[PDB]
Amino acid sequence: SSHHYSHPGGGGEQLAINELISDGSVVCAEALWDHVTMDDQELGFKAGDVIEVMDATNREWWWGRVADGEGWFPASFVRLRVNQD
Amino acid sequence: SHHYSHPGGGGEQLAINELISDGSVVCAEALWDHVTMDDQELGFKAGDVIEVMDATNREWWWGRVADGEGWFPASFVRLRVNQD
Amino acid sequence: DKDDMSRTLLAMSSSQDSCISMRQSGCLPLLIQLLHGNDKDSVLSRGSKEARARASAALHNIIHSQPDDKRGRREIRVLHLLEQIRAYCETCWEWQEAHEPGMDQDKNPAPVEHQICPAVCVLMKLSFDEEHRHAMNELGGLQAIAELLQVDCEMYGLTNDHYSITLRRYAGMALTNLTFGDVANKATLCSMKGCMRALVAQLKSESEDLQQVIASVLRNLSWRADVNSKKTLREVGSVKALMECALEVKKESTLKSVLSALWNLSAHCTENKADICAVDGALAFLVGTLTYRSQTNTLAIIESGGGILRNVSSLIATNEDHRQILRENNCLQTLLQHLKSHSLTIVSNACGTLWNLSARNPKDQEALWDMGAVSMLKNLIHSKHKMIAMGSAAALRNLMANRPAK
Amino acid sequence: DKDDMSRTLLAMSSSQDSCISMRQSGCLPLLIQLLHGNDKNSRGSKEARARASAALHNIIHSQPDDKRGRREIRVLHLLEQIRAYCETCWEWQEAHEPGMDQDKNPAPVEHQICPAVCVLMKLSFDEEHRHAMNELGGLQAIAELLQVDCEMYGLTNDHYSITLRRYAGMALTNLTFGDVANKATLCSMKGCMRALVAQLKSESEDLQQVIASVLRNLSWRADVNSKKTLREVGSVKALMECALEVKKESTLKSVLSALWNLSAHCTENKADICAVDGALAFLVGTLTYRSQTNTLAIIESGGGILRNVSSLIATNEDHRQILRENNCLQTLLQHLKSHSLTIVSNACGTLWNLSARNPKDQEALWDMGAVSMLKNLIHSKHKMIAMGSAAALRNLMANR
Repeated sequence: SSHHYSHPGGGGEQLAINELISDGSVVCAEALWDHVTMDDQELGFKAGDVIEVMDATNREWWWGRVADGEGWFPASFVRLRVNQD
Repeated sequence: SHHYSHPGGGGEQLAINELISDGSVVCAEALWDHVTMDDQELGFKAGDVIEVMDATNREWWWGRVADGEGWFPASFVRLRVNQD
Repeated sequence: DKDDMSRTLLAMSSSQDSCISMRQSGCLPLLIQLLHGNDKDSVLSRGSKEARARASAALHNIIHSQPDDKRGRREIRVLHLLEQIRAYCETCWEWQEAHEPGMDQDKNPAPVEHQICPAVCVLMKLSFDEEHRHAMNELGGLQAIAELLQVDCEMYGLTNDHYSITLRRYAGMALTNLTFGDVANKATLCSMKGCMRALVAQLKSESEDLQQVIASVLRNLSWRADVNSKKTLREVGSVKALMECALEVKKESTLKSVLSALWNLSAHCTENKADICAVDGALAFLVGTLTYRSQTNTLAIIESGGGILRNVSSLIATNEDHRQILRENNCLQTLLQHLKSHSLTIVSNACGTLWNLSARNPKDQEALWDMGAVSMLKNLIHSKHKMIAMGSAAALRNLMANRPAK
Repeated sequence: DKDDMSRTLLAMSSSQDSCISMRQSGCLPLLIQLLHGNDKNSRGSKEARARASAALHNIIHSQPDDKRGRREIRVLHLLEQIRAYCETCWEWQEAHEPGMDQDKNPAPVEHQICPAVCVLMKLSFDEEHRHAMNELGGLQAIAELLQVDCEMYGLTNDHYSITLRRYAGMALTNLTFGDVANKATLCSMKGCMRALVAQLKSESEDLQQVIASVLRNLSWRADVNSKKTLREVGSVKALMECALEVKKESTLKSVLSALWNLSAHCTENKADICAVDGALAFLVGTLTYRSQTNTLAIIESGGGILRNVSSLIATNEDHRQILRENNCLQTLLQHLKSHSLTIVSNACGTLWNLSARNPKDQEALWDMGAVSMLKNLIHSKHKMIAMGSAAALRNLMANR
């Protein structure tokens, strides 16, 4: 079985991340380590790279984007900045 | 600049170090490639089985493969509790 | 009544270094009780504003007495912001009281909502890391933040003013973070019956951003809620409010948070399950979600909607009218397509919903056979995931009992 | 008494799936209270507890075959074996009691319960299982098994005894980890706490470690009653005393990790550390000891304890002397040259308290050339170092 972004139990708890994007404001997250993935469904990156968080409804995996493309990635890898750019 | 050591206090942990004590070997499966250029750190690939040697800290564990040893973030690893 | 307690605590705070031994002797919870007093039960603990001004001052002394330890810098920064909030609420209750009751209101004071917005802003932003949350929880942050949101809602109900919306959004987010993974906090917020009604009432707002903020609070609260919390969420009609909200939301991110909250609530009891089906057009809408692909996290709403239905399907099964509402919206067809899915959540939901609906109805038993369900369920009876394996084989058992042709 | 409420709870449990509504009603916490209840001696009679656990069996076994429905049965089955075993032990204790006529056939052999407690220990590593143990009253059951065995055979070297002492303790580690409510419950178990603290004097350094981390967890983010209890059972002194005698590096790591937490509680605990003979020398001795695995693990925890207790040492010349004769002040300066965040932070905090109100040492720091070292760290990236540097600089510049 592949990476399960699924979370099938219920729609459990999360911090107020999705609610920071609601303004129309753009939330960022700096990558702590390289994310190596050869899955076009997932978003690979390098350390120090700033990722725009699009969806963080699930705890384990979030949907992000770079100037290149978009896809899933594990939250663990990333440190999000709550303030301005 | 990486910090394997959190200076708050003794903190809290699970009984991982205790799974080692009795002389038995416990190890963990890699969930992602750990890419590092630092000799202090133990890089690996997903699916690799790493023997955890120290898990006092919550963020970073000292582990060893037949190649060498170094720090790695616990996040990259699911540990196998049962016989190994 | 018992001001003398508040009175004595300030007097012990008077000495510059005896504040250290107080926190050590366990005074911070005692001080917060005089300020808020959560522990109390309805029909068998907070002090008067006179005693509250004594207590909040005594708090200020204990927290400021410690060295420039990282905790110190944190607690001073937070308490300062909490003091701003507590002072503003005191202005509100001072206007709320003596201005609303039967007494003569010919006396010069209204509190300006503008000043407190940057104050919550910081608190909300700081609540995004564990370290400040723990500091807030030692200083009764949740309570102070909640009391603010409530008192504001009790003043301008459903106001649609930009400066007021921002405030309610900011406080709500702070409540979301402080409830997240915090058993003790979830129960406390649920004990604030007034504030709980204030939050639910906010779902009628025409600011979908705030609606999203409210759903997120309710979602957190409905996850691993203790017996009381579950009871409270049901009693305030949060289920009814949320399902009624879902039918009238345009922005999908707002919908994402709402269905997610309902999915949690739907599991709690049959009474909550009945509440969803009682809302007109609700079931129809939930069926619509089964084929709704989102912009980001493309499978979000199908998972959310499928799950809510999976939970209520057991109640739907007995109702012939509700089975028809589904039939009208090609429900069984869609669920059959959900078995082909690549998602653990979706596949599981399908043969969960198909489990319930396949039994005790010859009407839909025929249909599934005429759809060729057997072949698709047969492909999942030996599934790696045991719930999917169970649900399918159970639904296959239901159907195999009823066959018209070989 | 409330013997009757267990009669009504079992009666409600007997009928076909009426226990589904009981959990909805919230009978599980009421059942656990009759079975272990120390929410404060809220736990009922043996015949009452027999009813409770039976009703508790009926309610968990009357669910769908869900994933959560199968963990609870897997876990409860094990907990039932533990509970039943504890009942064997309590009956023995009452029968083999002062005044009691000891001439009738009952002893419970430990070897049978160890596999059961093994599984629970292993399962407690999983969060989902922890959540299940939590609402089944696992922590209290595991803890009750621990204390009852220590009470029976105090500090034995029997392998099967040690093993269960070690298993139970490891589960209690996982169950208290991150769980504020569980840390409180275990601390409220005064009998069990004394048992735990008592196991530090065991010759098994594998077990001593399994006691040290438990006390480490309980001392992390502890509530006021918990900090009070940890103090009262003299766990601080007990730990320090066993640290003076531990041989294994891992055991020391664990022990020092616990004391580092406790040394931040109160000046009463700080004094307790200083009261122990040779403890201070030992700590200063740790300031240069490098571990085999995790090189600087002991330097960090040692310097951390010292960093805390340095506030008290400043008032005592004798304790400054013990510090001086084991070459502490000079070591702390070599710590400033370290690349470690933790090590530097400790040294600054330690030197902070030591540089003030004592010319005898503050001249010694000058003659060591600390001024030329502290100015390197006044513009550092973290305040703790930066404020630790400038304040110590202020104390020294006052004495020129």
